[PDB]
Amino acid sequence: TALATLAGKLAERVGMDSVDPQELITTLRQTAFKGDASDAQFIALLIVANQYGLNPWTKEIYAFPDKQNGIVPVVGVDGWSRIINENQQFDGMDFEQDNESCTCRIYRKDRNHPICVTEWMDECRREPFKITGPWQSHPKRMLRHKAMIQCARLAFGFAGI
Amino acid sequence: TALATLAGKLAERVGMDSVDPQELITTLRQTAFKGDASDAQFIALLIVANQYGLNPWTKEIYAFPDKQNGIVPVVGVDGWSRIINENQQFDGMDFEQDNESCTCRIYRKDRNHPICVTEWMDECRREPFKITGPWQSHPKRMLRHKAMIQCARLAFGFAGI
Amino acid sequence: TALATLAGKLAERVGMDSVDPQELITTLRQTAFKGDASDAQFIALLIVANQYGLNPWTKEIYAFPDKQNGIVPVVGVDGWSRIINENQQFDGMDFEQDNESCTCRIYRKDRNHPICVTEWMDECRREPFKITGPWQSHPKRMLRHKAMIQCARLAFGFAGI
Amino acid sequence: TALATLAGKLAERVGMDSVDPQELITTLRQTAFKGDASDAQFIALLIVANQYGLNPWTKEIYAFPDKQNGIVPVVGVDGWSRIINENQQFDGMDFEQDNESCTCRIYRKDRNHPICVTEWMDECRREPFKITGPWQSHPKRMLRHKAMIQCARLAFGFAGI
Amino acid sequence: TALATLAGKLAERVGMDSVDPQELITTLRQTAFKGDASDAQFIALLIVANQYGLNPWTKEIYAFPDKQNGIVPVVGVDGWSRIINENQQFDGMDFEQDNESCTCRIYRKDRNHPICVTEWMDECRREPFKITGPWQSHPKRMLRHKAMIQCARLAFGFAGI
DNA sequence: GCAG
DNA sequence: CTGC
DNA sequence: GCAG
DNA sequence: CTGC
DNA sequence: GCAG
DNA sequence: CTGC
DNA sequence: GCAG
DNA sequence: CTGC
DNA sequence: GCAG
DNA sequence: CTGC
Repeated sequence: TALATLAGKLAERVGMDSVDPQELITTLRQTAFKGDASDAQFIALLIVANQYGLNPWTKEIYAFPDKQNGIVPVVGVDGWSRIINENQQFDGMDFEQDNESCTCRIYRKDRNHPICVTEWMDECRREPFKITGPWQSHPKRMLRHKAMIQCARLAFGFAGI
Repeated sequence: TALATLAGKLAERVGMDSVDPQELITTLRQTAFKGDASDAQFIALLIVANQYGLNPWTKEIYAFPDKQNGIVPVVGVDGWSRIINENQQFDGMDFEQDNESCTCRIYRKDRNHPICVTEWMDECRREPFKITGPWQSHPKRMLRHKAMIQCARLAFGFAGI
Repeated sequence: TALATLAGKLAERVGMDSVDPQELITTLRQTAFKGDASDAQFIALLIVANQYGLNPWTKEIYAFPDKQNGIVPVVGVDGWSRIINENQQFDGMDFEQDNESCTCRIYRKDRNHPICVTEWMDECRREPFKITGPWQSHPKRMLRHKAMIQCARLAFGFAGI
Repeated sequence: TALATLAGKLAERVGMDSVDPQELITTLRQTAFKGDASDAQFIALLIVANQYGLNPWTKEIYAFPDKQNGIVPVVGVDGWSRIINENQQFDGMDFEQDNESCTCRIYRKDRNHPICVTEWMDECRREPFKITGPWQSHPKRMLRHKAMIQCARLAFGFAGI
Repeated sequence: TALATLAGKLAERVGMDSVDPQELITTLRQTAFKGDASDAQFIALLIVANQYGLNPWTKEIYAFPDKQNGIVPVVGVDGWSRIINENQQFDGMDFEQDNESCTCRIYRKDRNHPICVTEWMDECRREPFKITGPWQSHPKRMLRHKAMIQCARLAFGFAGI
């Protein structure tokens, strides 16, 4: 039942009145939950994403199905990129990199002291699946994503969201 | 049903009253979704593009059909080019390039510290399909597109859109 | 009974009216309480998390089932990251690390004297379970989490929350 | 009788109306009083914790059952960490440590003279139970907890709480 | 009779309406008076603690049953720690220690001259009972408690309480 | 990763 | 012209 | 740990 | 393409 | 002690 | 993947 | 003396 | 995992 | 003299 | 665990 009013209201938002809900629900469920996902897991992702204050369609927040029908949420690089950019006290940021590490420093206008975090590649890197992943094809970008996330967890966090 | 009122209303916007909807729907579906695409995937692209705040006809945002009838969205260089240009706090940008890297730095009026990102060609470049692509015929432009996108993800993101 | 109104109200918050509560309750219970958990233990986690002033869905606070049907609460790195960031008197922080220790110093605007704490790896590190954990794959990050928590216990604590 | 209205009111505080009180009371009793505890000992912990001005669910204050059905209260490191942090005259603190001692000095804004206390490990350390405790696995942290408590007993105490 | 209204009112202070008073009275009597104590001795401790201006539940003041049914009051280290900390004229304190003595000096804002007292271990120390006491396991702390008490008797006393 |  |  |  |  |  |  |  |  |  |  409830997924048909969600699919309908979302369609009505783009002016697409009177869709067949079943093919649309299925399409949308496989968009946010890539892979198999009970409707109970799909509606759980919608309420959890609202608790974080983040948008699932935009891929600001992911989730994957747990063993025994729970879910596991995962805030992405775009979720943290929202959180630091819609706060008025942010004052810019800078980075440093080499063959093995990345450093990221965040400044804010009210706080006198910048906050700085350093990440390390050989603990962040992942082995090839099975086969080729982004940790094989793009390593120097993939580490800089991780160092920004870890700094924004401390400089801002979820406080005020 | 709903695609015929979409095709009709869009036509009525250019003063083309009383079109035959079936040939127009087909034409329009193959414009935004290049290649085969269920109507459920086509109406999903319309609602997702509205969630990002971007226009599909203008190619600010693409999508491709997933395996098992989902979709995958892709914000293009014109989507980020909109997002940084319709924000009042943007204060210009500069670039640096060589045989192997591109750097892009974005300034904003309220933030004291510029934000700067660097991209690398030999991880961004793609192998020839099958046959000749833009990563064969235009490499020095194709990298500069990637470095602008990656910087605009951090300097602005989706915050306030 | 009471879990069905909780699951319902939470769904109504995301606009998902008239869900089947049983599959949703089960999904949600296994999200916050990973593993087996009586409904009496699940409702105990909800009231305890409110007493700390922290959110369970966001993983700011965990709990695990005790022997003889109690529970054990555990404030996480995101719980302390909230608490120091939603307080107006925080004035930034800095860190120091090596092969064996981490130091963290917290400043505040009203207090003249910074507060500083040091942690040590060979007492904080954990042995492999059974098999590979984060204390095997990520040690230099895992220690820095512990040193921030221990400092924030003294510089702020639960005073005013 | 009275425990069912306590369990009920606490549940009503998290919006969980109409719980079965018996499983909840049992769960809660085993949370605050770990181990066996008469209801008369459980309600005694609630009134004593109010006299100190501290919260039992948060583990700011513990108690254990006496021989002949009394109780013994124990203010924890988080109880003293509350008491020094919710007082306006606190002005920061500093520490010193070595192989055998810890010193802690507390400053306050109105008092001209700081107050300083020193603790010693070989009198504070405890022998292994029966088997491995925190006085085996974490000694350098476990002593620093004791030195802060002992200083805060003199610099603030219970005056004004 | 009177103990049931005391136990009741105290419970009503923590919101525990309609307790069985007999098990609660017994629990509370054995908390403040550890060991056997007539109800006449228990109500005598309550009125005497009010005359000193100190709280019995908090262990600011102890008592023990006399031979021939009197009582003996004993102000503790927390009773003196209250008395010097809730007085506005206190101006901090300092200590000196060695193998055999402890010195404590108290300053106050209105009085020009600090007051200083010295204690000695071999007269303060106690022999083992029967078996191991705090005068065996913690001697350097146990003496510093005695030197603070003796100084606070002269620098403040009960004047104005 | 989708640009020409 | 491609998507784990 | 989820990015391309 | 993965989750203790 | 619970993070990835 | 763990809790005296 | 109760912390992890 | 402990309390004279 | 009663603290842990 | 103690009180002349």
